[PDB]
Parts: sequence; C-alpha cells; structure tokens
Amino acid sequence: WTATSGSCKGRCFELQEVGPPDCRCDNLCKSYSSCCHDFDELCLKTARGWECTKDRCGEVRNEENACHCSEDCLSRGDCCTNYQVVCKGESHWVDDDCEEIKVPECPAGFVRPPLIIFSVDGFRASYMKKGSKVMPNIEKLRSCGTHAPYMRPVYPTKTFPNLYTLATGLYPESHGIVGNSMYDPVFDASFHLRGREKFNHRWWGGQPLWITATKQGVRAGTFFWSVSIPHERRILTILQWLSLPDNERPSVYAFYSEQPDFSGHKYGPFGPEMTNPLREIDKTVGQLMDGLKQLRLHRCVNVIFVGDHGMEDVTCDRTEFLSNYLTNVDDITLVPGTLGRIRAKSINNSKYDPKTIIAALTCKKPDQHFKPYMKQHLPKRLHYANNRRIEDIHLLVDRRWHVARKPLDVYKKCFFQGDHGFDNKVNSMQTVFVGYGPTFKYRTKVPPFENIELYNVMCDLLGLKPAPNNGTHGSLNHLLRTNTFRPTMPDEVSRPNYPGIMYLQSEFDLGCTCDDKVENKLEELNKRLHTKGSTKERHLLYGRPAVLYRTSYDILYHTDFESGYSEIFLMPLWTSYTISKQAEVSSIPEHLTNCVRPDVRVSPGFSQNCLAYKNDKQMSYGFLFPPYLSSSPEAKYDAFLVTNMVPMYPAFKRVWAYFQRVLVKKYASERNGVNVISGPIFDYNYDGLRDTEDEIKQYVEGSSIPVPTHYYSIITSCLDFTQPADKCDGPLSVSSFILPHRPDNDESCNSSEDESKWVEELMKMHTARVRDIEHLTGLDFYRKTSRSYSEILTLKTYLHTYESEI
Ligand SMILES: *[C@@H]1O[C@H](CO)[C@@H](O[C@@H]2O[C@H](CO)[C@@H](O[C@@H]3O[C@H](CO[C@H]4O[C@H](CO[C@H]5O[C@H](CO)[C@@H](O)[C@H](O)[C@@H]5O)[C@@H](O)[C@H](O[C@H]5O[C@H](CO)[C@@H](O)[C@H](O)[C@@H]5O[C@H]5O[C@H](CO)[C@@H](O)[C@H](O)[C@@H]5O)[C@@H]4O)[C@@H](O)[C@H](O[C@H]4O[C@H](CO)[C@@H](O)[C@H](O)[C@@H]4O[C@H]4O[C@H](CO)[C@@H](O)[C@H](O)[C@@H]4O)[C@@H]3O)[C@H](O)[C@H]2NC(C)=O)[C@H](O)[C@H]1NC(C)=O
Ligand SMILES: NS(=O)(=O)c1ccc(C(=O)N2C[C@H]3CN(C(=O)OCc4cc(Cl)cc(Cl)c4)C[C@H]3C2)cc1
Ligand SMILES: [Ca+2]
Ligand SMILES: [Ca+2]
Ligand SMILES: [Cl-]
Ligand SMILES: [Cl-]
Ligand SMILES: [Cl-]
Ligand SMILES: [Zn+2]
Repeated sequence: WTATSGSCKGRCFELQEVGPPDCRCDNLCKSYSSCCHDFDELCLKTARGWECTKDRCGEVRNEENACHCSEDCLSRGDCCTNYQVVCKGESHWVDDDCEEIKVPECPAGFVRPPLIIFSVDGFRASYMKKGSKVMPNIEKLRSCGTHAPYMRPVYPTKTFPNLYTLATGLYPESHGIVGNSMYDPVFDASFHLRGREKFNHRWWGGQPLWITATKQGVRAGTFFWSVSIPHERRILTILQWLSLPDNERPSVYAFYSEQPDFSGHKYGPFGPEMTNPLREIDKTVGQLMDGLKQLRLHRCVNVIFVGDHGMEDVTCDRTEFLSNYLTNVDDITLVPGTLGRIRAKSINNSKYDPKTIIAALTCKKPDQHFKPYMKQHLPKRLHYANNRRIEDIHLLVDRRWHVARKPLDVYKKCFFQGDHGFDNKVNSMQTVFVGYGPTFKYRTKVPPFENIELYNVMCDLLGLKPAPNNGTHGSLNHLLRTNTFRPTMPDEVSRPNYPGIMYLQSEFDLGCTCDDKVENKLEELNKRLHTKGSTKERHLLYGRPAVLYRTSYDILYHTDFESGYSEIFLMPLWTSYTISKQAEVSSIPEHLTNCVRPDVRVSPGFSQNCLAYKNDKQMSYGFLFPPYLSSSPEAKYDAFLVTNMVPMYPAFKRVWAYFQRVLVKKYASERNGVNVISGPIFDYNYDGLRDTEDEIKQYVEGSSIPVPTHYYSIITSCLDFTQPADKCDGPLSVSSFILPHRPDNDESCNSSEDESKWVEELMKMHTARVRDIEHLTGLDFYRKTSRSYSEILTLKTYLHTYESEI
C-alpha cells in the first residue's frame, strides 16, 4: 500500500528513501508504483523542451518549464544545459580544445572532486572507433582522458550481473546476481526481470559503492533510474544535486542509459539503425559536460564512461533445441538464450539424472553450437560456480547462437538481431572504459582490464576504503595521476626447509624401480653444486613464490629446475624452470620409460610410492618438470625423482605430454626463451580458493596421495622479445592456464585426432590470470623483480585471450 495523497512539493528527486506507505518522490518511485500524486506535475516537467533558444534568454522565470533560461537560473542551478552557449556567448564543451587538468579546479566548498559514473548499456568496445565520427563528445573524453581499447565484462555478459559487479568489485558468484533470471533453492524463490521479488534485498550481496560511500561519510546520489524518466531529466537532476549546499551535496553520482542495448537487440550491433542511438548518447554526454562547464565543474569532476557488455549478431534461425538431443525434455527446466542453465523440473522426480543429460548433450552433432559442462568443470577464469543459484548443469553457447528447450519457445513466447551473454572473452562482448578528470591521466591509453577492478578505483577516487572484493587493489594505479593505492606484498607465512642428503636408497620401500645404476671429480663436485642451488638464478627468475598459509615444505634444487615440495600434499606446490630459445627437446630413453627414483633428501614417509599407481587402475602419473627438456642425459635422471611426480589420468596425460613435449619448446622459440612455473591445484568445493587437506575428495587408491582437480602453468618472458627470458631488463610478458584434470577428454570433441588438432585449443579455453592461480594455490609470485609492485599487480591480472584484434 502507498498513501499517494502526500505531495512532492520541494521533494523532487529527494535523496533519502521514505518508508511505506508514505509516497515517494525519488528517482525510483515510478518502478515501485509509489510516487506521490503530483510527482509528474512537479518533478517531470517537460514544457518548452530541454534547450534554451535566443528568445528565452533573460526570460521571466516560469516554474512550469522543464528547464530555465532566466537570469536567476545559474543561482537556482536549473538552467537548460545549453544556457550559457545560447544566451551568454559561451562555447560547447566539445568545441573547446582539450587542456590538461593538472590539479582539481573546484568551486569553494567542494571537499573533493565529485565522481560521475556515466553507464551505457550494451556499448560494445568497437563502437569507440567505428562510431567515432558521430560521437564527438565521447571521442573528446576518450582522446583527452584515460582510455582502454576495451574493458572485459564478467560472465555471464548480461546487464544485471555486470552492473552489480561494477558497483561491488565482486564476481557474480559472490555478489549473487548470477543471471538476469534466477532461482534460489534455499529461498524457494525466483528472481525475474519483470516483477517485485527482484527488489528484495536478500538477492543482493556484497557492498555496493553507494553503501561503501555512505558508511564512510560520503554522500551518494541514487544510482538507479526508472525507465520512464527521460535522459535529459536525469542529467538535469544530477546537475541540480551538484548545486545543493556543501553539507547536503553528494560526492558520487550515476547516470544510466538503456541505449545502445535496446536498439542493438532489435537491429544487431552494427545495423544502420544503430547510428541514431549513438548520436543521441553523445548528445547526452554533451549536455552533461556543458552543464558541468556552466557550474564551473568541468575541470573538477571525474567522469567515468563505462559500459556493462557488448552486443553480438544473433537471429532466431541460429537456435539449438534441447528437444533434438534429449528424450526427456519435459523433465527439465532451462534458462535459455546465450547461455544455458538446466535443472530438474520437479525435485520429486527420482528418475532425473544429470549424468545422462550431460552425455546426451556431449558432441552429438558435428557442428554443435553449445557445449555442456558440470559447473565445476567450467573454465576457472569464468569464476562461475560457487553459488547455489547457479545450476549444476551449464551450457556454454557459441557466439552468434542461442539454445532453447523446444522450437515452440522461439516463435510462441524473427523479433531480434542482437544479443549478449556469451563467454566474457568473446570480442563482441567487450565493452568500454574512459576516465576523464583531475584524478585521471591526460591523453593516456592503458591496456584492457576487467570490470571487477573498477570498484577499487572508484573507492580511490572518493577517498574510500573498499569493502573486500575481487579486484586486485593497485593493479589499476597506472590509470591515475594521483590517489594511487600503494599496497605492500603479503608476508610469507611458511618458510621452506632446505634438506640435504639424509636417506639411504634402501630405506625406501616405494615399489619404484629405475635403471640408473650406471656411473669423477670434474662432475661430482659440479652436481653437488646443482643440488645446492648453483643454477637457481637461471631457473627461478622472479624469486621463490611466497607460501601464504601454514604448511611444511622443502625447496629442492636441481640442474634444470627448482621446486617447493609439500610434505603435506606429497608433491610440489610449484616447479620452476627456464627454457631458452636454443633449448633442444629429447626423448625419454627406452630404458627409463617407467623409471621413478627415490629422493634421498626427502623421507620415505613424505614421499609418494609407485605401488599406489600400479594398484589404481584409473590413475597414472606425470612429471612437473618435463624429462623431454633435460639439459643433458645425466641431468635427465633428476626429472624422474619421486618428488617431481604427480597423479594424472591417462586421458589428461595426452594433454600434458603434448604441452610439455611440443608447446613449451614452441613458446620458447616464439618468445625468446620462457620461464615456466607449473603445479597442482586442489579446488574440490569450486570456490576458486585453495583447498585445505581435509577438503580433498579423491586420493590415489590406497594412499594419502591427493588428486589435483587442475594443473596450472605460468609462462613468463620478456615483453621486449629481443631480450631472452633469463636476461630481461624491463617489463615482463605472461600467459597462464589452469587445465581441468579430467579422466576423459569429452570436453574436446576432436580428441580422437592427434593432439596437434585439439590440445592447444583446450589450453586456450582454459587460459588464466596469475591472480586466479594465486587464489587457488595460496602462493604469491613475482616476489623479486626489478619492476614496481603496481606494475607487477597489473601483470598478475593479465589474461591472454587468444582473440583476434578488436
Ligand atoms: C571474491 O571476493 C569475495 C569477498 O572477499 C570473497 O568472498 C568471501 O570469501 C570468504 C571465504 O569463502 C567468506 O568468508 C566466510 O564468511 C562467512 C560469513 O559471511 C557472511 O557475512 C558476510 C559479511 O557481512 C557483511 O555485512 C555486514 C553488514 O550487515 C558488514 O558490516 C560486514 O562488514 C560485511 O560487509 C557477507 O558478505 C556474506 O555474504 C555471502 O552470503 C550471503 C548470504 O548469507 C549472500 O547474500 C552473499 O552474496 C554472499 O554469498 C557468497 O558467499 C557465500 C559464503 O559466505 C557463498 O556461500 C555464496 O555461494 C556466495 O558466493 C555472508 O553473509 C563465515 O561464516 C565463514 O566462516 C566459516 O569458515 C571458516 C573458515 O576459516 C570457519 O573457521 C568458520 O567456522 C566457518 O565455518 C562454519 O560454517 C561452515 C558452513 O556452514 C561449516 O562447515 C563449519 O563447520 C562452521 O560451522 C567464512 O569466514 C566471505 O563470506 C566471502 N564474502 C563474500 C562477499 O562473498 C571470494 O572468496 C572472492 N573470490 C575469489 C575467487 O577470490
Ligand atoms: N541485457 S537486457 O536483457 O537487454 C536488459 C536491458 C535493459 C535493462 C534495463 O532497462 N534496466 C533498467 C534498470 C535501471 N538501472 C540503472 O539505473 O542502473 C544504473 C547502475 C549503474 C551502475 Cl555503474 C551500477 C549499478 Cl548497480 C546500476 C539498471 C536496470 C536495468 C534490463 C535488461
Ligand atoms: Ca546491459
Ligand atoms: Ca577450494
Ligand atoms: Cl540469465
Ligand atoms: Cl583421451
Ligand atoms: Cl592445508
Ligand atoms: Zn541487452
């Protein structure tokens, strides 16, 4: 109920929300159907339009007008945005030369530069170049301020998950808005686009920027706008708020535009009809900048121009139907479209079987345009599993396609030419970022980055302490002239042991064998040196990784590689080695095929054993440092140490062996040497975070050897590839992956073919940031470089996407 009989007199676009059943006058009252009876009359005036004309200049003030061109309007803060241009001979902001804003130039009483977030729905990254001719205001913001060539949204690349990620710094799995449509099985409630459940606070997790600001004594404009409020009025409302007295004035504001998303759905990302929406958004930006200029704030306010996701070509005819795969289509519920989410129609149906559903959806048609996954098997870079609102069964849909349950859903529910939602590494899904103002840099281009990073920056811009979030604070310091956040490296928690030779061979009863009993003063002293770390500078290029949790581990040195061996997990947490451009690949000699060697530095009790693998019919083993890349026949024996061995399904060994035998050398050749750090990951509860020992669900049969869920590698080289990886003077270049450790290669439909046809493709799909690996291992990399720490943080957030040029 709402007692709409109250009035909005002097309350238009009030900032505090008034509780029911009292009628509201804030920018969201329309969507709640709760506005006072006179809200339209008083607060949504439209008379005489949005622009001053010559004849209106110096007019007598008429409070009925949408905006004013009277002499008192600047004092009232309610002039039309083009007032000084039409009436006072001033220029539009866009026509002014761009001039560096070296310091804030703010009117008296302004305690800090305000922040205005200008958010545009569906603004695809390539619009910035492709539409530059019809967007002069945006092009000026872009060229004069700080811009990225694109900004990566979160998955799924839908509106609500991305807007709320921008506001919180959180992945959707953490903030809880995991789709535009959701079912929460604990609430037994559905969240829908059209409805009033979606406004229940229980759906929205984390802490959005306006709350962060308010808790820390910084006032915030109301971020959401009812669709019926015209853009011109949103802009006028923001400008009016900016004219409030110091103690009442907010420091952070948001504008939202439903365009170009709205038209992009109808006409496709580059339909001829898309030009007009782009022009209109630019016009709105112009109104804001003109308005700021009138208020003498155009060199005071920081403006962020940011989108939520892009837009792809998608038509009705490119739809896959689950009814063409499944017999029991009426036993399931599908969230359809540019992603698929599947769960049982009824919880009382004991014949529903996820395993049989997945199988029926796996590699069934040659040109199949979606791929099914149990959510824990989705690429870890998506961070899309740790939430009960995410259905166990997920469909990753190919770009340009849809999935639906049955054909009748498509024609009885073509009406559209564009859509979005796909994998967030897809080029068409990329969106935009521009920062302009005293706190941003001048005419500066920065590399692409992820939208989860922005919350920290916005907190920096406002002098706020960010709530805990998924950004890496400091990784975007290079966007800022000032207000940088200067983080310190995490303190190492566990210090390593450095064992020497402490065990005789006969003390081991591991069921392992090796033909290594064939054998100086030249090379016996030499190999002693190698075991003490004499080659460590070459193979450990950026310092030992720091272990950020309490554990027991040993640093083990070898000629060709160095490792941090966990006595708890019975295997390395990391193995580090450098492969020069000149390195040669060798084979594993016939007589060494099944060779495994006890490590006399490590107790039998803290070693794996070969008998466990012999007995486990499903599990084999691999090596972290590849025997193929040994520097010499003698050094090769080190690669067969029991302390370099890890459990691997035969199916996975196909992948791993090709990576180690073929791809590492290829990368060294292409990048002028590479440094590789490889290791296991245990994430059985799919939270993106390292498992403790008691969370491990699978062991090698009969043993305490834990089975990794994933294997990672971090591959680093010199950004300037004219310098070898091991002699790099400047910035670094990295690519990483987190490969699922799976007992089949069902994920790869072409796996029956030679590895050269499918393995690298698999790895690219599982590309990762060093930061993702950090979360999953409790390790901290790049501790010892000549680079600034903020630059290293940027490097750790880098994702190698393998997409073509934008
Ligand atoms: C990305 O960044 C985020 C943010 O940093 C990371 O997410 C964090 O990760 C932590 C580890 O998973 C996790 O720690 C939890 O915290 C549990 C309680 O947390 C609740 O309260 C939070 C804070 O309240 C806020 O609000 C008040 C004002 O009202 C403020 O004053 C505060 O300052 C806070 O801002 C709240 O944020 C959190 O929200 C989640 O749950 C809500 C529903 O209740 C959702 O609305 C919301 O969306 C969040 O949901 C996400 O996270 C939950 C997990 O919390 C997850 O289930 C969802 O799927 C979704 O992903 C909460 O309401 C606390 O109970 C935990 O402690 C357990 O574990 C420790 C381990 O040491 C045990 O020692 C301890 O005993 C306890 O175990 C007990 O319970 C177990 C299970 O019942 C049981 O087995 C055991 O026997 C024990 O009984 C733990 O500390 C953070 O909550 C989490 N924060 C957020 C925002 O998600 C994330 O990891 C990052 N991602 C990556 C990859 O890096
Ligand atoms: N993707 S789609 O199906 O085409 C699709 C297309 C359009 C809509 C739609 O009209 N909305 C209108 C609603 C009002 N909103 C708004 O004012 O937000 C401002 C904002 C900025 C920032 Cl920086 C963070 C946050 Cl938290 C919020 C966004 C909602 C969404 C919804 C869906
Ligand atoms: Ca959107
Ligand atoms: Ca985990
Ligand atoms: Cl969705
Ligand atoms: Cl296979
Ligand atoms: Cl542990
Ligand atoms: Zn849309």
